[PDB]
Amino acid sequence: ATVLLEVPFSARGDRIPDAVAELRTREPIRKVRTITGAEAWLVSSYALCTQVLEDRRFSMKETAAAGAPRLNALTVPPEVVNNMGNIADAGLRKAVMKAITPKAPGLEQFLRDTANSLLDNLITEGAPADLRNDFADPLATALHCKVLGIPQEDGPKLFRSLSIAFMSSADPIPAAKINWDRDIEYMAGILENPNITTGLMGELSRLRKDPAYSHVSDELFATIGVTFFGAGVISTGSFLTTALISLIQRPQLRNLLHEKPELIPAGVEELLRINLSFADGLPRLATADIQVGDVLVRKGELVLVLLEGANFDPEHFPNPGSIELDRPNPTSHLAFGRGQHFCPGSALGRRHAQIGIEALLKKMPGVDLAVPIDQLVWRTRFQRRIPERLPVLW
Ligand code: HEM
Ligand SMILES: Nc1n[nH]c(-c2ccc(O)cc2O)c1-c1ccc(O)cc1
Ligand SMILES: Nc1n[nH]c(-c2ccc(O)cc2O)c1-c1ccc(O)cc1
Repeated sequence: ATVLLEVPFSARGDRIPDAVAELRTREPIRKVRTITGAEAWLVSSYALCTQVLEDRRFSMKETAAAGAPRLNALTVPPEVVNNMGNIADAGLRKAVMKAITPKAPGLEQFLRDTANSLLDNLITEGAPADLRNDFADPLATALHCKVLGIPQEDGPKLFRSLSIAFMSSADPIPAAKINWDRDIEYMAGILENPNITTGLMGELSRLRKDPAYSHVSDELFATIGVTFFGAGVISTGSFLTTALISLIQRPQLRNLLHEKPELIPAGVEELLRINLSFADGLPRLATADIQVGDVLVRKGELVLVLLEGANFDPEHFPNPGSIELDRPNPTSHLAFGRGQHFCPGSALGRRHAQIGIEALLKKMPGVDLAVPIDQLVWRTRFQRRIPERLPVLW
């Protein structure tokens, strides 16, 4: 005898476990146990994944209900699991979206300049360099301080909350509350700071004083700042880092994108498709009894949407493990989710990767890992898959 299959299978972000393809072929929805001891339904085919994500009766918000089967412990207040809902209800969705587009004036040039500066600093210091801690993460942090309108010097201290805030823990985390409360107090100060007049925080600070938003809570405005900084920085930093590993281990691609950088957007889209950055399925709570494949999911049950299950499905993406720049369905992957909760930062995330990769390939065309790949240390019990260091030479 053995215990029910447990998730996640592996914290390694450089290879997909063979088990995923066996699950998808034999039982594309099947029961698993999460780190809390709860049972869940693990969905691993493209067809089923999309079904769940496009059916709002599979609820994000209700994942936070008391007594529900849980993937992990909350690290935020329960109302924040409905953060986009709350933003929408307060009439802030359009404003938020306008603030976090990469099309803002000078923002792409800021990204380019910062990428180049970080890489020049590595080149000056000499190999080996750490491309996570000294490239991808500072580039993500700088980008988000600019997007928010907050001082660049405040980036590092906000960033130091993230190794805890994005944990995927069986139990509540005392440090996550200490850092949340501190970060909310910082964003509440920024809304009262007259020097802050640009970016998402400058726009929220104006809307706060506009009569049409007078009944929006000060808690919501501060929470938008904290959440969009942390979600953006973790997601862009982790995605770039793991895409950089995928590129380093494909020199033929690395060399084609060096030689024809116009193919960088198509390459980033494929890097998005194969990316293993999300460590867990996306959770949803069934709010009705709903047939999914061969399983009738019951009201109150937890469903986990495995992005890599969808994104490696050979029925949808033939030769799924290959990076193919000419696919007919290139953006139809689920790297940014699907449906009501589709990533609001998708365009920003794509541009951060594109510019980071362009900059790196121009400055370090001979980039390679400086350790054998098996020596990378994968962060455990986290909402992302990430190596703790990414040592490279060039
Ligand atoms: C490559 C970069 C990124 C990836 C791969 C990514 C991926 C995702 C995915 C998969 C979801 C859907 C979660 C779900 O349905 O349960 C999502 C949601 C979210 N993303 Fe991103 N994201 C990235 C960048 C960003 C950026 C740059 C921001 C903000 C500056 C951001 C903010 C958020 C927020 C706030 C949500 C929650 C939306 C909701 O609840 O409706 N993301 N992201
Ligand atoms: N899923 C999450 N885990 N941790 C967070 C989070 C974000 C910022 C932060 O400072 C603390 C966090 O716990 C989130 C979060 C939750 C909702 C949201 O719209 C964006 C991010
Ligand atoms: N308001 C709630 N408090 N706790 C729950 C809950 C959720 C899932 C479960 O399996 C058991 C519960 O009591 C709910 C809830 C919320 C929505 C729903 O469709 C079913 C139950």
